[PDB]
Amino acid sequence: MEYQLQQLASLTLVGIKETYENGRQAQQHIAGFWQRCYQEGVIADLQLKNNGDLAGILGLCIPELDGKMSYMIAVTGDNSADIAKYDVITLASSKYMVFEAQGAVPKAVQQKMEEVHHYIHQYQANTVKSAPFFELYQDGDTTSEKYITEIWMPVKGLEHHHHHH
Ligand SMILES: c1ccc([P+](c2ccccc2)(c2ccccc2)c2ccccc2)cc1
Repeated sequence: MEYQLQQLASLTLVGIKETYENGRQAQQHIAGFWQRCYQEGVIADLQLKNNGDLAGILGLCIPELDGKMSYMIAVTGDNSADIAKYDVITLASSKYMVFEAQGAVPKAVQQKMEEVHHYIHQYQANTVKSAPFFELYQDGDTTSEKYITEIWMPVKGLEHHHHHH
């Protein structure tokens, strides 16, 4: 599989986090979650705050300690007072395998996620199950078959993997 290595410093994310019973239960609600954020003007409002640390809007899957799975729609931002009643997290510094899903959203992203899922099975010691992974949506027509969604999977010690020696 094709991917790029990237590294991020610690970042401040601003948005809204919801929590679902698990990873599968989330998949049916995450679509509705996006829809509500658009409808209520949350996406438009968050886009104003995007400081461009990451270029686009994020959908982060955050694991919870009780097995639940949260999803956060967010942008990279900063200034606290204007941050207001949004949810805020610090995304801890990490290296990433960054994959590209080209095609109309969400189908292309769903299909690429399945492929990524199968691919990283072989990197058990390098993936970070406790760290958030995310989709990054740049500006563009998400219904275009040329549209690219990025999928960021955090990793540690990947240079030690025997496949790279
Ligand atoms: C709990 C939460 C997330 C993952 P995973 C993963 C998939 C396959 C093999 C090992 C790990 C994942 C990846 C893509 C979609 C869904 C779940 C995962 C999480 C963070 C970083 C790397 C891998 C696993 C368990």
